[PDB]
Amino acid sequence: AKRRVIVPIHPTPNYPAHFIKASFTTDPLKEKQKARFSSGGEAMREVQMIPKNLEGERSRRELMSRGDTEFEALVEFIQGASYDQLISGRRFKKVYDKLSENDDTFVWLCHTAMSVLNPGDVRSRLVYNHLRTLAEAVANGEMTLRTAFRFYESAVRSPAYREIAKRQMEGGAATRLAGISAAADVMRRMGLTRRPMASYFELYQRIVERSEAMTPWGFPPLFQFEERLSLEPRLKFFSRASQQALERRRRGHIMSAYTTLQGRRIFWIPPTWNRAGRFLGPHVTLYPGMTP
Amino acid sequence: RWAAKFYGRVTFGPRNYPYPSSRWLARRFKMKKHRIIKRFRFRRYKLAAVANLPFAKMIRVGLLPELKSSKTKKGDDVEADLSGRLVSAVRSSGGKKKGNRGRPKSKYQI
Amino acid sequence: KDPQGMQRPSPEVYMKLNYKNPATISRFLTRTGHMYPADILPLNPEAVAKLRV
Amino acid sequence: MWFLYGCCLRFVLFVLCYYMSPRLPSSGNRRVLYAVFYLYIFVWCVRCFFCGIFILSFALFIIEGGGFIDLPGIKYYTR
Amino acid sequence: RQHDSGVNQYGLKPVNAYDFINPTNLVNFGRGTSFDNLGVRRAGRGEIDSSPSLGGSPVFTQAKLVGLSGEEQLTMCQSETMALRVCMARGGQDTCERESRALDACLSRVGHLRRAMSEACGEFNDWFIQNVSDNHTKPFQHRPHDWRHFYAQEKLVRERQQNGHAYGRRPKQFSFGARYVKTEGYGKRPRLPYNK
Amino acid sequence: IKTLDVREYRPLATPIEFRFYQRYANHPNRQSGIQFLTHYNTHQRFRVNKDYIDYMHWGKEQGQARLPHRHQR
Amino acid sequence: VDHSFRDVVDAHFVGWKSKKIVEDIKKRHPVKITIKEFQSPEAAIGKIREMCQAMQRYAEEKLIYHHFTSIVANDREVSVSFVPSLPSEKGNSWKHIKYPGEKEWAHANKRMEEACRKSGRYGTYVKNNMLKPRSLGQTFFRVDKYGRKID
RNA sequence: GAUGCCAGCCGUUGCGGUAAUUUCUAUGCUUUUAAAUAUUAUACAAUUAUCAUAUUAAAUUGUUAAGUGCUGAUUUAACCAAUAAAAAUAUAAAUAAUUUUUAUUUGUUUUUAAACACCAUUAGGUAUAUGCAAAUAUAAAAUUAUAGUAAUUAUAAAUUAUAUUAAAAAGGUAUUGUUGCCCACCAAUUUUUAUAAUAAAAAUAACGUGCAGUAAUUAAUAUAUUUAUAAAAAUAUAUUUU
Repeated sequence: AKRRVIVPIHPTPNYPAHFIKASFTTDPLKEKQKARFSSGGEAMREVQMIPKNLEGERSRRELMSRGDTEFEALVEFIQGASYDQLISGRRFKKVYDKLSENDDTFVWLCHTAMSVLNPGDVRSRLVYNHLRTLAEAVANGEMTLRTAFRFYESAVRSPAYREIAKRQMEGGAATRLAGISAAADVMRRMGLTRRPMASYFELYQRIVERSEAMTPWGFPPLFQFEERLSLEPRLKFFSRASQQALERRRRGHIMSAYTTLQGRRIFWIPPTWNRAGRFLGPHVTLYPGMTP
Repeated sequence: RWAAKFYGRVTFGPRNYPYPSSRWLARRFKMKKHRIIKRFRFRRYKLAAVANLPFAKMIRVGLLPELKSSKTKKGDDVEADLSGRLVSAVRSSGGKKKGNRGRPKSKYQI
Repeated sequence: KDPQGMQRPSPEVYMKLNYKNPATISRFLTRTGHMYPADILPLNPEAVAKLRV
Repeated sequence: MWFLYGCCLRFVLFVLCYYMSPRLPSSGNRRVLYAVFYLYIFVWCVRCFFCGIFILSFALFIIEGGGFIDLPGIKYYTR
Repeated sequence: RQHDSGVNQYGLKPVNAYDFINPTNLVNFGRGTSFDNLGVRRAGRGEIDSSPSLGGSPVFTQAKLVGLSGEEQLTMCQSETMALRVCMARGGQDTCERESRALDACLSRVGHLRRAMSEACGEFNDWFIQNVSDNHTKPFQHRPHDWRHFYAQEKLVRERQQNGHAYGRRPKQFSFGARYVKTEGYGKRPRLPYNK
Repeated sequence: IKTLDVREYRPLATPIEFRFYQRYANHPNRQSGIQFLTHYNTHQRFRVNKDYIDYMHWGKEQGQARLPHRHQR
Repeated sequence: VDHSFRDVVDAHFVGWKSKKIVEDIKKRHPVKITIKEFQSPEAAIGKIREMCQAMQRYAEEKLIYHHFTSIVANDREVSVSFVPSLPSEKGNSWKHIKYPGEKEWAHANKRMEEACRKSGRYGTYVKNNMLKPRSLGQTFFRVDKYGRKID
């Protein structure tokens, strides 16, 4: 076969075991495959969503001196408008997630208000406490959205429930104002938000936006909350991207896939002459225009 | 029928295999059956069984010296009256008769 | 409301569905005499029987 | 264990020592001893294996059966 | 939590033994897989593996419903043309003398109208994906062999009539002239199977 | 037949039906399943010579075309 | 109606192939053999000849009347052509199965040698010293896993 | 330390290709210490289980249909003979439980002087439920194998680029995967035997005809008539493991 032999690279002072084992493989049935990635100091925490395991005084110092994280994220996003920095989608996305942190509780309470025909008297402290304790444990991750909604629609309300209902409701589906007032009260009693009006605003606007859909108040129980297989976030039900619903539009060059770097592209991983055929850099401009 | 429909457990997959038999095993056993049918059709296999014989103990007409195909082998010993019946009937199946219920008439019948 | 067409035709149409009644026959057959298939014109089974015969 | 005929070890008689090739992926030239023995007045032939060693010519062989080896069809081995 | 629970930082999350023995399935579902679309064998719009499925079978006639590219009539400029048998039979290709103003007047509404109908069908897919599509997780029904058990029923019945013996046996094909040339004494109209 | 596997075959998705055959049925005319809670003279709803179930049309009112109608339960 | 085949051939193929093509001769149909993939003009002509000696050996028993026309042997081809007698008038006039003879055999052989030296190409395909493994089963001598004694 | 697909280990997947923790030896080492190895007895299901051990079932016959002008390029991809126009009707209605175990019974049917169709080929036969003929619809104990042969085989969703949407839906017997696998006849071999041209089956790794299966080059699978260098095909049925 003219068989190829690769002597295994052994660890050295210079070339450590980790690199010599992942940057190199002695079995050449993987050669020239592609570039893998992994995350280190802060990329790992950013992706893995591992919350800091708290402590007493020290974690509480780091945690108390936090201040308005949503704002400080915004500060860090805009500061990319200064001279020495560029506005970065990574900053915008840290802002976007620091603002969309309470997605779970919001999508839930919206489902509760608007998908639960006849939810007792939610303003009555009984069902209000069911609501508070469930949404409280929907945030804080102790409960899932699906199981918590079942706990809500299953909690104990009033004996002879259908019989009390068929006296108050023709088709069974009551007025939703008590419900949404209860949910806004929920998220403003539980400090789900640092800036209070935000709770109500999302609670209100997500509902308003859904009010436009066909079957705007039915949800297929599978996709409705979390499960194995879900919908893309543009297609989630009470989500923030559902209004960001759009798409892209492409006119490719005759040579468009080749030039994948030539444009004014931001490079995280800069090219070097070993992969770079004739590319010059994202700053060069062969065809300049005169201007003061 | 005296024939064996399945020459082999064609249906063998895991229980609940929602079909009689996978196409693989069906092809395997159709190869076994093509071998059996070509063996029979090419050694000109002929069997027979007549009334008031023990119908389970078949007659090997192709193992008769009047219809033998081999030369070094000896086919079978059969009473003379029954032999004159059978082999005359084998000759009789050499043609199908217009004016009766027709029959599938093969070359390998003769 | 009645999918497989148990309520089509109207009771009069039966009594007028006989053999001497091509007039009320031909109001359930295609322009060529074909029956409209059961997925398409869902007829009552008695109607279909009286109509074929 | 058909030819062991039930006893734990069966004695037989050398005839030929022919070489058979094992079943793939394995590779070798395995020593198949075509033996015989009379038992229950019929006399029988026993195609066997040889894992033992031989110093003196002895058509006394103690065939005890074993597992499967890379050879297809040899259930008997030597003691 | 902060992420969806049907994926792990390595792919889809394995639930049962199938996932754990064949973990290709968790990270590969067609030539259009993307780490956001993982496992979800509907992926984006326009890419490959994107079609919504209505109860198993997948959907590819989404415009052919609205009437874009299916049964294009639109009639707005069509009635105009069919009207102008003068400027239909002239050099059919001018702002001819008078009527090609009206032709473009109709088509100016055609354009806006079909943009509205197309956005309708776009929202239709983005709705039917929410509240109807199984995402190909349920078995097909567009073939006559997902109704194996509906043909078993009307085989079992015809058996029961055939004395519980000739299950699946059918009536042998007779002829063109079977009931009217065959002779006296042999059943001209094919009996059921269990008569023979 | 050739008595040994010619194929390095290893298909990995074992249907729950192929394993737990004591519970699901993949034969046609056995999908009706075990219905002890009918009235019929059997528990094996596919052996009841009585009411062969139309499969495409029923079920609008009773769940599936298996289960008995809500006027016979 | 041509019938070609490769060089290395068992008497199995010779018998039933000559039988196939000569039955074709019995069917009025045109007849031509050729090897195109031959290791040498000698193997090519030998295969032609074993085929023809099966052909005519069958033809005499089966009572067929067909006459040979040409043998077009070249660098890249060793062919025979045959032509049958369609009606029995032609047959009875010429109750003849006509195949070429030893002279034409050797002469076409020499012609092909002269052309294959004009070309310097002696075989359109080559048998390889690459031996595939072979297991000898019953054997009174050690053998390599390819079929050669262990010495 | 030798051995190098060999010799050998082999409960076992498998190992042994010049660095074998899978051989031999040496040496240590290892153990929970009546030693090691060989042959046997050692506790189906019952709620759902596809090929040949049925039985409470309504059914059987209905005499309808289509035909003479004229001058000739239809049919199919390509041929080939040589008139071609044609076959619809009937409901209630037969009670269930008890020993028919040969009884009956599960798609070959009479006739062109009446045709389609199919097959062979210009020169015909066949042209469709009166004998005969159990047979899928599961009573179950691992594959093969005539119930003696090897140690299993079958299997399903992962993975595989183009079928005119305002770019969108597709398979694998392969498991880096079509330059992939398998398949049969075609040679020696072996081993058991119910020795039909040349017997049957089990294992295997030559040569050769091919390319028969993987939706695969006229879709495949079961049953059957015919056909034959072999994988198979024409035909007639069903059926989608298409």
